[PDB]
Amino acid sequence: LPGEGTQVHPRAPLLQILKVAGAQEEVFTVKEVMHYLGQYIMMKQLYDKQRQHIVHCHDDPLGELLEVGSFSVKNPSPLYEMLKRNLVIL
Amino acid sequence: QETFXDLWKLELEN
Repeated sequence: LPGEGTQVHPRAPLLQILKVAGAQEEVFTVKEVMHYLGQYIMMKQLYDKQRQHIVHCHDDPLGELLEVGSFSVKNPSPLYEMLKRNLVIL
Repeated sequence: QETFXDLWKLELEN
């Protein structure tokens, strides 16, 4: 994945998730994408209430993009693999 | 006892 400052355009299914989180732009840095994804998970309360590094994304549009039912913030490879599939590097 | 917000921020900023 590109570093810092590099601009990316999310594909439509990812952009729809970012829009729920309040994103109004079409072009982002990777860090900004991560900011909106964190906001989305928070707003939808997908994190496990007791073990808050675990995110339960089954039965949510985010799980359809990640292709996993749950993930750990400490093992974020599924998130970055999803971003590689869903970001156009500008 | 760390919150999801703090854990995600740690990753985001790393």
